[PDB]
Amino acid sequence: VPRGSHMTTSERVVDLLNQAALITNDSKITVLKQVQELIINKDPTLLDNFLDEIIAFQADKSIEVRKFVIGFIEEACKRDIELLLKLIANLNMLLRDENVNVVKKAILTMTQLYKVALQWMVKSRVISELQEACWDMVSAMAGDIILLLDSDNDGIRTHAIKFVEGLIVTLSPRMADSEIPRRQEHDISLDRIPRDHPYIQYNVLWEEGKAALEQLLKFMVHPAISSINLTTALGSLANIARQRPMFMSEVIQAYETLHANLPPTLAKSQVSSVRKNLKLHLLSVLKHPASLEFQAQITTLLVDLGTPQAEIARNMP
Amino acid sequence: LRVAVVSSSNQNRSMEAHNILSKRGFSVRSFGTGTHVKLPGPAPDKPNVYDFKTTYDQMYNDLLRKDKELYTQNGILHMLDRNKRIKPRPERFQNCKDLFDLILTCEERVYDQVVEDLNSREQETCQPVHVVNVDIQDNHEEATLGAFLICELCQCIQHTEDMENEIDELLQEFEEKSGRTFLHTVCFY
Repeated sequence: VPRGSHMTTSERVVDLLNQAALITNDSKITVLKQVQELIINKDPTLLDNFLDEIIAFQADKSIEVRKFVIGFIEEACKRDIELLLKLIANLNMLLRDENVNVVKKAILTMTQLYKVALQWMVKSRVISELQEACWDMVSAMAGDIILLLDSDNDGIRTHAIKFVEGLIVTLSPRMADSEIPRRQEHDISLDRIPRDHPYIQYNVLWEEGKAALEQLLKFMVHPAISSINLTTALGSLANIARQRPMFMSEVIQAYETLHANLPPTLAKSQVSSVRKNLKLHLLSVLKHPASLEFQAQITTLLVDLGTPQAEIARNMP
Repeated sequence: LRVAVVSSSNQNRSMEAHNILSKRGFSVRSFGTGTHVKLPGPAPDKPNVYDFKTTYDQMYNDLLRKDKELYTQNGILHMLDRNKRIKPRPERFQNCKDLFDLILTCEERVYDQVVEDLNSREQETCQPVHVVNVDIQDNHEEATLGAFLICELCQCIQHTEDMENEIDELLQEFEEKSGRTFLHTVCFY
């Protein structure tokens, strides 16, 4: 940027905001992404200052512009979680956008932010009424996403499933046999939450996580479940079993149920697609050290799906 | 709409499709999932074999030294030339870093390899990508037919209000229209 070394960052940011206002097409996102980089990474002390000017674009007619705003909210809260106090309302209204792509993007963002806010709540020594109300908002938004399992849009259902997956993992304890993705090493989980915490109740969360799981198992036996929703769910159950092996029992039961009762609304090629994924996820749970207690059952399913004996052995220890 | 077309050797089915889509204004990349590049030879049990690091031009040059006549007759020199004008070498899907809306595979073995590989990458984003298979035989004719069927499919997908909500329905219509089966799944970034 010519004479960029002579600028204050706040001047650069104002210039760029006014430039973005001048642009009447999606190339404005390029500009707005420069602004994001500046006030989130280069000089985060300028975040609050300029927040409203970026959030104002939430009412742009462009789909992509609104998706960029959601992305910005995610990164802003990651940099300084206290901004959730004034951004949880914006995010929830974006969750109710008329365009499904914007809704799906808000769901993915909540998949990232629910666990960051919960850590915020847990690390806090003292909590304002405003902070309590923010947790209530986050928490009821989670419930709203769970209810999107019953949306009439297949893509919104898929995204809800991934949010529910994340929630179940967050709301249950890591154990000795958990396989934890490296990206997620420092994510909060149940065991991390003090039993005597002043505001967050361990047993409440535990019951909410189990109830999110039961919701998921219910949804998987819904009689019109789509090909894609069912494969998304089967994959999530495999993630859940690998990261939270106390549920492996539940997952194997789900797979047994599904194998014996394929939803009959699936077209021929959908049945095939689903069976291939069931096999794939079964092998995957097999490889997990905790599958020892389920090994005969998993083997029997695998044989019924035509898995060769040598392919089964290949996925043992 | 960002599409990836994936075959086994990244020589014939994927490049034919790469070519059509690209000329028709799509954003498209192509790959192969096979262990090595395979190319027809002087008998069906005598294919030529290469590494994925080998260039299209090196293959051409190799083939022209071996049997100029044969590799002109069977269209392979022409294919390599066509490939070279697209990009300098075949790419393994397993080494790619890129994001797509839609990934089309050209046979079931390939579809399995695409799914196996994406299912073993750690998801950071949970964004879905749709993976769809159509069986296309590995010869020039079918490759070309297959490219146009893929083109029509993508053009259709570009005309729907809501890709994710309509795609299964489109695929079942394409099944009825072509008598070819279309497997379909999602993976996650």
